Amino acid sequence: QSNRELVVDFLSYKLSQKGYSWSQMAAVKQALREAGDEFELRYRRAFSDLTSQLHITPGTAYQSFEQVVNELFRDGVNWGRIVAFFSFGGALCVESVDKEMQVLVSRIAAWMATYLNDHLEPWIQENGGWDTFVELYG
Amino acid sequence: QSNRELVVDFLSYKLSQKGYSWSQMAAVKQALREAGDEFELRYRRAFSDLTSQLHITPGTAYQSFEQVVNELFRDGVNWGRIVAFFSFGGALCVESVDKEMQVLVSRIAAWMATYLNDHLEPWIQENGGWDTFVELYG
Amino acid sequence: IAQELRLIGDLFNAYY
Amino acid sequence: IAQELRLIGDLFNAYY
Repeated sequence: QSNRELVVDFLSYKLSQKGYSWSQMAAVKQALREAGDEFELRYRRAFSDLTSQLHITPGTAYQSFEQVVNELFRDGVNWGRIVAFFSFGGALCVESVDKEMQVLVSRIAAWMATYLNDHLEPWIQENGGWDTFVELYG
Repeated sequence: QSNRELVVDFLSYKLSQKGYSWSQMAAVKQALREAGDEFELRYRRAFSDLTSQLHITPGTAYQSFEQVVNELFRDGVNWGRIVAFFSFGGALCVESVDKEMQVLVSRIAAWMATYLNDHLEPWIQENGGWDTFVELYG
Repeated sequence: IAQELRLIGDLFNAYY
Repeated sequence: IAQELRLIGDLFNAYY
């Protein structure tokens, strides 16, 4: 199965390079990659680099993560905030590793996936699913 | 499971942007994407654009595919040729769709994955696996 | 960080 | 196409 993974990847990549899409799960992944790049840009110019702002005390990464996320969606959910959610998680994985804390990377992924499933998914379903997100971020 | 897919993607992407790797299955995917970009470049300058050279007669795509591939590895296998194998398959998916033949895209993926599994995998194992490929293409 | 993310987040959403 | 792919392919391999 590892060999087919390599083939579906790359093919997705080469199709995307020509404005095409392997599947529109792959277009979601693509659109979200681009959105994160633009978000991390307009966040940088308006304030500081998101990753530099991160300073994780040892054994407080979960609390740090849950605090920002719970505050981000305190009063509501929207696509632009979900983008912020991914970028912040990405910045946290990059801020980890930098400080030789690679163990956190898998844990962060679990925190993100869990929060996405339980708390954000219901909103996503009512607002036309991830397919809608791609239309707005073409 | 779709939600975790989105998280592992993006995180892999953001980690790669900083020279890091989610997993070294992700480094294989990354290295192969880059290799394909460089191959398609040095192929373009030395000859013509690989995709332009493709002119697929209807209902002859499999024969066209199997002919080039079987000739490519006729006398041996090496990493640079496996790169050619992926790029050519990628060019074929892009040449399809262009001519409104999207049905072929999944079929091509099946041809590639099957050939990779049955014919190329054994060589890959004896030469230190895909991990070796990443070292040479850092 | 939380307020800042909410800002660009909300600016993105209102943009489209 | 087959011979051309073999060329850049073999040039890649010998490069490393």
